[PDB]
Amino acid sequence: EDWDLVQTLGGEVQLAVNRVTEEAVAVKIVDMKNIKKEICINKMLNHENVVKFYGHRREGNIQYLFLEYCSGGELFDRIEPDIGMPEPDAQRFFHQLMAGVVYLHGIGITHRDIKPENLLLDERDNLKISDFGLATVFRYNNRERLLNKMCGTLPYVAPELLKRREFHAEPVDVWSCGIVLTAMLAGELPWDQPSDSCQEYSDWKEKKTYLNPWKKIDSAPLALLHKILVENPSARITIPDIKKDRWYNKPLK
Ligand SMILES: CCCC[C@H](Sc1nc2ccccc2c(=O)n1-c1cccc(Cl)c1)C(=O)N1CCC[C@]2(CCCNC2)C1
Repeated sequence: EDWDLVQTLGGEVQLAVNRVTEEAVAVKIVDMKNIKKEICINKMLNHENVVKFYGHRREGNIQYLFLEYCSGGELFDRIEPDIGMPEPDAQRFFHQLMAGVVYLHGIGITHRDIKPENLLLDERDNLKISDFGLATVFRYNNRERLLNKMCGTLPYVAPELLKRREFHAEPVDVWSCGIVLTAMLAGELPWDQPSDSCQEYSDWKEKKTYLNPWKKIDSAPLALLHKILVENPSARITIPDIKKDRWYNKPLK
């Protein structure tokens, strides 16, 4: 037995390999010099579309998180700039993304930073939601708490987060999944940020779909995107309804 730190995956994250079994695991080194909540949240998780948590180890000042190694890399690296990826592949990743998000929201957890860098792939190209450093509990004892903290990455963040003092957690993760779908299908992010001062975002609200990235997207998935990227979070489509959408259920090969 004994693990070797073979290389840098991305503190930092190193790839550890068992000297006997040759089994691998990602080790996240968190120089505490987030983390507490991240370990806590990780302990509650167990789902095939969420990066597995093996355990942790303080060992002084460097906190060590032991996480599932995803040999396929980041979804981010499967997206060709300006092109996207084949629709069938994007749909399968999107189905898997919704499976992971339904699970998280089911146990009252919001990820808050969904984007392709945080969606990793295993050996069989199964999507795994990664990094719970920004995650939080939005439901406890069956009572929902509204969020107010600015968390996320601008291009993927929901507009309410920039405009409202308080907002529901779930539609924010739905929105970020819609920007991920756009990136998969167009190899392009639609706007720097979702604010009226951003020309691209204003054009979308005025339905100028003849512009990029929308023009590269087929009408069926674009119809789903019209339901997800709705400014008013109360009017935005919910996950159960996304799962009933026409494109979501279209057979593709
Ligand atoms: C068409 C080729 C350009 C594609 C780039 S892709 C991109 N832009 C980013 C811009 C800001 C932050 C992160 C990214 C990023 O991760 N990607 C990125 C790169 C590769 C893969 C992935 Cl998933 C993301 C893009 O969408 N924009 C940069 C150029 C101008 C924008 C303005 C908004 C309207 N679309 C074009 C945004």
